[PDB]
Amino acid sequence: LIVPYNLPLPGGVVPRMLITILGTVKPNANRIALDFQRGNDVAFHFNPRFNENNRRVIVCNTKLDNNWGREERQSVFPFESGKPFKIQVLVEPDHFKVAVNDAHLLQYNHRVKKLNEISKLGISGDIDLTSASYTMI
Ligand SMILES: CO[C@@H]1[C@@H](n2cc(-c3cc(F)c(F)c(F)c3)nn2)[C@@H](O)[C@@H](CO)O[C@H]1C(=O)N(c1cc(Cl)cc(Cl)c1)[C@H]1CC[C@@H]1O
Repeated sequence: LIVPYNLPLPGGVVPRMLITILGTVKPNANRIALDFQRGNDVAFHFNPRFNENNRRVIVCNTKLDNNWGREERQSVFPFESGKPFKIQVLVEPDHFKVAVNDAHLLQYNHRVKKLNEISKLGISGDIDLTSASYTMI
């Protein structure tokens, strides 16, 4: 698929919804972003950074009224330049749970409460996107 890519989430998200993003990281990747949006608000921004002060970090945040909130950062970094990945975002009642390549990575508590209005997933950055889909577990 072509990046950037928008995946509609009609009627938003619900607990037990498993969103699977498959792709390959580009060989000289700098950044990747998943943006779960409620209109212009970003309920959940998931942002692997490959070279922030010569380190790799996962930055997560929410954007409300076009303002970024308090970042939640994780140094566990499962992505590798040039390699195929699977990001799974499992919607739970109180958080998003992220697993990469079938290993738990992080949880992000719901700041945006209206899950049934989080109706788009934006996928951007330094990937070849293979597929973006969801199922109910
Ligand atoms: C560059 O801005 C990022 C935010 N971001 C990333 C992308 C993005 C990522 C992709 F992978 C991608 F492919 C793409 F197309 C677009 N779009 N927006 C977004 O990642 C946001 C997450 O908090 O961080 C922003 C940030 O870099 N800072 C920022 C942070 C806070 Cl809280 C407040 C403020 Cl005003 C700026 C830093 C300056 C000093 C701050 O530490």
